Amino acid sequence: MASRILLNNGAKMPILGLGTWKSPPGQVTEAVKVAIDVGYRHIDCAHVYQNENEVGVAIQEKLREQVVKREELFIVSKLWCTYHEKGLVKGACQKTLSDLKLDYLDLYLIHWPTGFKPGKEFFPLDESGNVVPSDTNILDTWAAMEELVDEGLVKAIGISNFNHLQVEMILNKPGLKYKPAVNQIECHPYLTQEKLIQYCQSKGIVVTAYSPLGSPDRPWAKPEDPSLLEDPRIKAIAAKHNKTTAQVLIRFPMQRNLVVIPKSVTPERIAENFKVFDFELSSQDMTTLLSYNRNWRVCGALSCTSHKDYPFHEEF
Ligand SMILES: NC(=O)c1ccc[n+]([C@@H]2O[C@H](COP(=O)([O-])OP(=O)(O)OC[C@H]3O[C@@H](n4cnc5c(N)ncnc54)[C@H](OP(=O)(O)O)[C@@H]3O)[C@@H](O)[C@H]2O)c1
Repeated sequence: MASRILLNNGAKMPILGLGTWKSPPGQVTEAVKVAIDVGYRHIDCAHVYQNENEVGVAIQEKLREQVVKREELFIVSKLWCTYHEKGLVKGACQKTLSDLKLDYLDLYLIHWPTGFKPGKEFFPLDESGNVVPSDTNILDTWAAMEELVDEGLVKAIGISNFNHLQVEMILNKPGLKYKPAVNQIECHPYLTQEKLIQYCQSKGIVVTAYSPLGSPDRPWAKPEDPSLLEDPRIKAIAAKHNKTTAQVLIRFPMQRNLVVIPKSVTPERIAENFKVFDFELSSQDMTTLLSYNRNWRVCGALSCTSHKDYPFHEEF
């Protein structure tokens, strides 16, 4: 298992990164510092997470300490839904760059295909509780992302939470200048994503798997929800390999040629989660884990189900 995957912009991306959604601002600086110290070279960020300044403190301190060089890091962020307008994209990117203490991003993603009305609120509501859309179509947002490449602010651009028809719309865009490098989607044994993964891979788009552990700290968790980390069937595979359940859940997407971004703010778990390059799941293990699919989503964007670009009505 090599540590990096080649993107269609010619750059290499580390297949293991550190997630930062829900990482508290008072803990994420140390989390990122520890991650870099124990070998992580890829950090997954977003403006909507409200902690990029604190992530950036860690990155800058490790660059200053010469623990790593900037060229060895792969920093990802995402354009939030209230910035899909062409006149807002550059400023949104530049705010993320300023907060992260960077001159460029390695990868910048459209966070969701759904654009929302600009303003201070990340989920602007009408008086009846619906999210207020933007009129800007995703192809125009894509053109604005392409401009960021041509201005030197980002090395690669991509998408997140796009269904296969939405990926295809980007690939079929009149005058397309840069293909998406990555589609970042939820993926784990309860949401295995065979169809969308094969489509993206067949087009040279690398897939990143988010919520690989089933996001046990998601805000809307209910006790009756299925739990990957507690599933006896997955625990049994881990025991057979003398690894933790989390380590199996991280290795699983790696063996599907995916990038994976487990989140932790716990130093011991950050280190544990990186120790996944020294064992192999068998083909039988892989097929067994795939068999657990139940189309269960951590992130359903449940307030956006009437948005014209809501991604999860389509089968895939
Ligand atoms: N593009 C998108 O729309 C999108 C959506 C969701 C997620 N993401 C990205 O993907 C990342 C990962 O997804 P996620 O944050 O939803 O969840 P996740 O990585 O599946 O799970 C994180 C949870 O697992 C715990 N954990 C981590 N390592 C563990 C271990 N070895 N043993 C036991 N528990 C462990 C963490 O606890 P502690 O932190 O307390 O250790 C935290 O509660 C996000 O942080 C974000 O960067 C992107």
